Amino acid sequence: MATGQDRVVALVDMDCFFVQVEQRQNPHLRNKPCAVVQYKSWKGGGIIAVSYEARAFGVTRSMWADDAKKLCPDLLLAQVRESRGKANLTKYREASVEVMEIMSRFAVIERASIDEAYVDLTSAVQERLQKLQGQPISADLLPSTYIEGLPQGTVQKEGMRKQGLFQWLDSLQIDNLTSPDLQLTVGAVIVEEMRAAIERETGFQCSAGISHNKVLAKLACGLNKPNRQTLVSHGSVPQLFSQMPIRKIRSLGGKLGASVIEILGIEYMGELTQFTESQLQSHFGEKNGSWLYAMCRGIEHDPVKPRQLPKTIGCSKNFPGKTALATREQVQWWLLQLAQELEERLTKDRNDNDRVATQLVVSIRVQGDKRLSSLRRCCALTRYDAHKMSHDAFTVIKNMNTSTEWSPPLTMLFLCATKFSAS
DNA sequence: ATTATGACGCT
DNA sequence: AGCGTCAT
Repeated sequence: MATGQDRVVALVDMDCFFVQVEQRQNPHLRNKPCAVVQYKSWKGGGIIAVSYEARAFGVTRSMWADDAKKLCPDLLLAQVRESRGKANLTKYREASVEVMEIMSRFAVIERASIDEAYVDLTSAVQERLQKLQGQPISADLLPSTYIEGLPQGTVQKEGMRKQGLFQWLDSLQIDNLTSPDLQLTVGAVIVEEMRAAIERETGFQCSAGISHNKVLAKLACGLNKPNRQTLVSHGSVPQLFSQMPIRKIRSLGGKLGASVIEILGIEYMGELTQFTESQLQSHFGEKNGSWLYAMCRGIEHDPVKPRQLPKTIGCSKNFPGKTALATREQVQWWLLQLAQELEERLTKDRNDNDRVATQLVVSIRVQGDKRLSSLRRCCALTRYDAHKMSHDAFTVIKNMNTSTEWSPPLTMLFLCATKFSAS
């Protein structure tokens, strides 16, 4: 008939990663309300990462620092580095590389963002099942693992975890669960080990979710934070989904999700099972329809792509609102600034990863535009030279000036190296 | 004036 | 190729 349980996939998330990096570096920041901020003068600078001690007070991403101090007077703040008049994330990219390299020892890794990796454990699980000469799995192996939906049928939370885990293993040991449930379990054992190795070797804690696909792994990861992991089995999906808002599933958090809500007249992920594949296809098109039909039953095929390195390297800076760029000499200077950071990062890349970028994408925004990008233009990237690239980015945007004066002003500059080639 | 990134889809 | 959506 059908089955969507052949893979074991994990999604790991470095808990408030930027804060961890700063906290490792500055011991005084550890186990305290803490946040990372970039810039300082306009309203204290924007928060981009928040510790759980801080979140408890209601501090969030995309909050001005001055407002964050109101919610949390004892909030400690670390400031992102500033080179060539802009924020620079090199410390965090390098800290991110430390982690990915440890992760690749265990399994195939897909870098999803600077703080998230997807992990395909299917092969590692099979091997591990030989290594265990029929040996049964004890709770001692899963010391930070939650089993979603369990226990079924004590006050402290660790108390609840224990009970859920014991119920699951007792059922596993007596052949009441399924083969895929065994595979997920073994998968979770490997993730504990992977998570223990990350912490020993970097000092960074993190959360993780384990299921049969990427969407479920990412959802599972969020169920129990910080520094805990959660196992979502195929059998838990109907209950989990029955009360799970559509927007919390990955890729339904925007307009597609909003239109699924208002067109079909539903709220929760489970409610999609009522509809036929063709029906969903008729509202949202062929690709989305098919994907929704299977996803709401806990089935997804999107593979874990083997890719530790990013496939584009870019520099970006916004210039709002009166800060907008208005002269030619000024536009050249920021282009030069962005280019110089881009050069340094490209060289480090070539030495590290045996590859060369070949294309330069230049993107722009003008004041009072309906869209986060106004124009996007390409040119050839032949040599790692800031002046060349800056001069060229100027060449492909020169025509957008309507008026030594630049009108209308530029609210955004962006330079991205792409189309990488080995050697 | 919710940054500075980064992935992938549609046409 | 250029633009849009979706993430942190």
